[PDB]
Amino acid sequence: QVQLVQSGAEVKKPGASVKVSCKASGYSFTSYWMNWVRQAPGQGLEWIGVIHPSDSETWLDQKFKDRVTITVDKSTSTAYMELSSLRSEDTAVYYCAREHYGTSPFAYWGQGTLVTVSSASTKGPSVFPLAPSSKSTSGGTAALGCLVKDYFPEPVTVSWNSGALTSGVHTFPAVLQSSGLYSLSSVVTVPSSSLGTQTYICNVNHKPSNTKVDKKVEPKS
Amino acid sequence: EIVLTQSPATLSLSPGERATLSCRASESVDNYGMSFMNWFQQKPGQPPKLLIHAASNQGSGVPSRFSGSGSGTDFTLTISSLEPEDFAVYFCQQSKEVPYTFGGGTKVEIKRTVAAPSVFIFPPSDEQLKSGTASVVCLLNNFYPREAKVQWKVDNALQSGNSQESVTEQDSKDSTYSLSSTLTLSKADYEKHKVYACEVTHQGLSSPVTKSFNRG
Amino acid sequence: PPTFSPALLVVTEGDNATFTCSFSNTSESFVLNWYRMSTDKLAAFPEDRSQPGQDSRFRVTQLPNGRDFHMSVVRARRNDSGTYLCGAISLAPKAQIKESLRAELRVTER
Repeated sequence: QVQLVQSGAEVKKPGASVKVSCKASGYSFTSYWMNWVRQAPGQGLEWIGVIHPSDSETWLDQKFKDRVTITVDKSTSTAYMELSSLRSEDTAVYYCAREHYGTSPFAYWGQGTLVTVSSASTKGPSVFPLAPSSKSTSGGTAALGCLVKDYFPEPVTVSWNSGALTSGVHTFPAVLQSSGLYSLSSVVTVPSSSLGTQTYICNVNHKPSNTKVDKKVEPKS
Repeated sequence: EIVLTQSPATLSLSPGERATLSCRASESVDNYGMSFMNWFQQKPGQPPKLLIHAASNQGSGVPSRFSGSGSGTDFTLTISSLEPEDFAVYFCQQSKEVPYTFGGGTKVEIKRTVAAPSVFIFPPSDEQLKSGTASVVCLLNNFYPREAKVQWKVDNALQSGNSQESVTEQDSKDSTYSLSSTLTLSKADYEKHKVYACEVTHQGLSSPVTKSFNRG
Repeated sequence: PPTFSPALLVVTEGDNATFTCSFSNTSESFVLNWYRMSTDKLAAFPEDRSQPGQDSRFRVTQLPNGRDFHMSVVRARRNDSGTYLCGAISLAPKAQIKESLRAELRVTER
């Protein structure tokens, strides 16, 4: 089977360079063009360039001609893409993709490499309750949650009552604030009859900062 | 460069229905008696997968229900009977010339009956206020279809540029969406007005829903 | 570029006719097309997607030495007489063709 295995996720400061690997296996490396393509979060696909590994003939999209170097090492059947002078807008998943069927440049894809470009420092979140209130009820149902604010880099994980409550939970995708830090909320709908006797606690973990926070969420007096 | 325009932006269909996706090119894709148009499927967290090349031929292992057609500047991807695993984003891409270019994508999402959002508003916590910031959260829970409009009004002034929204992926059990809107103000700005309101517009609501609270 | 032989093939109406396209491929990404001059594509290798109820008299097959291909027409007709060639399609990286020299087919009565 044709396999393209890329290097791992990278976090880079603006101005830095990143060099992504794509290890090819299951076919003769020097016989097929290897392309590079990126995709910004929730965004469409952008070709970067292509290299033929036999002689390293390279064609780059004009947008990247002066910041990108595409190379190969034939001895390990690995293609590389080095992107220099990184900017916030370069945060993307970068893919290598191999041609096939004599017209399809993109026929086999690597799993992707996330490159996040940011000046932010590693920081755990602050966790704030979204209290259930008379303004958080519908019918016999109440909503409550936790606001997980100001952390970097992604991810955080959120559980409710140490995994005992999963029904009705929505943990939203994080948003990047103008401060450079991420924020997200996790909410859950419960019976309003439980609001006085059931304890509700959100369990927040951010692995990069070794932050673990358990926040009890209750109606406010 | 050859610019590809896909339409519609979204298709809302049920399993078993036919999906017809369009891709229009700014100039011809064709050469040598062939059509240089490729189609991909992409799911969250995964690379795209090729379904079609030379814009009716199949890639390896692609199910029979996927077919491509067209020539020149107008192309179509057809899924003749949708399966649950087909709800995805689909891209067209041309290989006639470099730079190789992609369309913007068409999301094929699961059709279900209209569901109005349940709207909830959350004031900032006392603990956050002590830190000098106020985040006000408006939750739109379990609604369909995805289109929704959330407006923040503070002492009946429409707000702009001080809020951010986040949306979940279609729920796997009930095929709804949920959305959060977070209004962020400094504590000093927050204490300058009294009424914080979230106004929600959605086709499942005959009248827009306002949820509000008085600071303090 | 591929070679296409024989330069002249003369057959009788109803007969089969077979040209040989020799192409030394460096990879499996290529499409080898058979054309007729008005170019009109007759067939390809690998074959294009099959469609029920659509049969073709023109076929391209790959011989076991991997270099040679047979371009075969069955039930040849008088109006099949004309000029033919094969071309290899590949990425340049742009889409590119490498055409063979032309060969002639003549289909005669009887």
